[PDB]
Amino acid sequence: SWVWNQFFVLEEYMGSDPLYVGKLHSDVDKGDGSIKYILSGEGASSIFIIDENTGDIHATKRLDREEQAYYTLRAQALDRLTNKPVEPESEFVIKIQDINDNEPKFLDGPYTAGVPEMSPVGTSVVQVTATDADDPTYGNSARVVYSILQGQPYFSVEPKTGVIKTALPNMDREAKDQYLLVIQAKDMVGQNGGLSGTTSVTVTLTD
Amino acid sequence: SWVWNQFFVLEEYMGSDPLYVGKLHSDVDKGDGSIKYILSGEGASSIFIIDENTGDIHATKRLDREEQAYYTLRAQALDRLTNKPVEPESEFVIKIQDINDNEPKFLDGPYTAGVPEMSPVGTSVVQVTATDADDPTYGNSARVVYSILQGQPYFSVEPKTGVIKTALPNMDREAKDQYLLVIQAKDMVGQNGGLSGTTSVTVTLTD
Ligand SMILES: [Ca+2]
Ligand SMILES: [Ca+2]
Ligand SMILES: [Ca+2]
Ligand SMILES: [Ca+2]
Ligand SMILES: [Ca+2]
Ligand SMILES: [Ca+2]
Repeated sequence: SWVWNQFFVLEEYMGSDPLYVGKLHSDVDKGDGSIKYILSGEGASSIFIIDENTGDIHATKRLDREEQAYYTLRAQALDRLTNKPVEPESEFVIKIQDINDNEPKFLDGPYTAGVPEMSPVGTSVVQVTATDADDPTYGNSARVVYSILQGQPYFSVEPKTGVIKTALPNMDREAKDQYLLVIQAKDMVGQNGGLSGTTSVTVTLTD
Repeated sequence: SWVWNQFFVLEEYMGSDPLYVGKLHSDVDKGDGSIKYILSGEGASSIFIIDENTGDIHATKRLDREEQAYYTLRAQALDRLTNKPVEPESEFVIKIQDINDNEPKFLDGPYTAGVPEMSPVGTSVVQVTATDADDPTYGNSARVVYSILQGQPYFSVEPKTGVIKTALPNMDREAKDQYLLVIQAKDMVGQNGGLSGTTSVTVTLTD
């Protein structure tokens, strides 16, 4: 079945005029005001208000998707005289639409890892993980690309997975036993304008 | 029935970023990308574009409610592999929301009229009419109030109907047999921020 019972409103609005969310409407409504539209549920009468005559919903404050990403409300349509329902009460969702306002963050960083000296090229060393609190299903605001800022050509990193691998054969611990890498994670899939985060990786060569 | 299959776009958007309209979704969609969402109908694949994977719809150009107020489209959900439907098609509407961007106009102006001299106060002279291309069905963007800018105290105008009337008694043709009035029509029922238009009325005193 098609799912239609959802509205959205953009997060982090800084204007003074309340944002318009949408309109509750019964097709029984003849435009004569005899139906009263009533809002209940999450944020109802506080964050979200309704005009009982027109069904228009507004949001009354700046909203943060990363605080709560959506709200589940209920809609009623009552006859003004009798207060009896003209429609069955229905749930509906108000979705908080994402903007890219969070940087990728390496929450478990910094990293340390060991790898045997003289490992073959392509040996996995460690997987680093940047988390991006934005919406991974809308645009690229939470779609991250990994890169090595400092550490090429000795190591490589898989751009989508954050797995660091050895890149040079025949590393000698006697010559150099430790490497200090800087890894970047950048959203908007690394495109210009993306937000970024970084972490350090200390790689020790083990015998 | 509750009406949930209606999206909205505010007219006359001048930003470079395409305006987000909303999201199509079938509850057959398991989030694995096996469904393709497609649009057809008014504005499809030109004015309105869709991300086939996510169902997200954007508007690609500035729209004018006074050019077209509504777009009726069809949603389909297709199997990505076979291109065959996994839902019955469903109609939906994109409503273009009004802004007050048209001023009242006296398209049949200016006016000429006669009224007998020595008439009772409140004698009808002529009815002027301003039209306003904005949306009359809600709000005051096309609801006008009439006023006389030049021509008081000799004449008055009914603020809602535009009927111009004599205001002074014992008007004497021999003393003065022609008056030139300037009439204003202002939308937002004459409130501050309303747009305005004017016309003139040449009134002759008769027997
Ligand atoms: Ca936020
Ligand atoms: Ca982000
Ligand atoms: Ca966000
Ligand atoms: Ca317009
Ligand atoms: Ca207007
Ligand atoms: Ca308009």
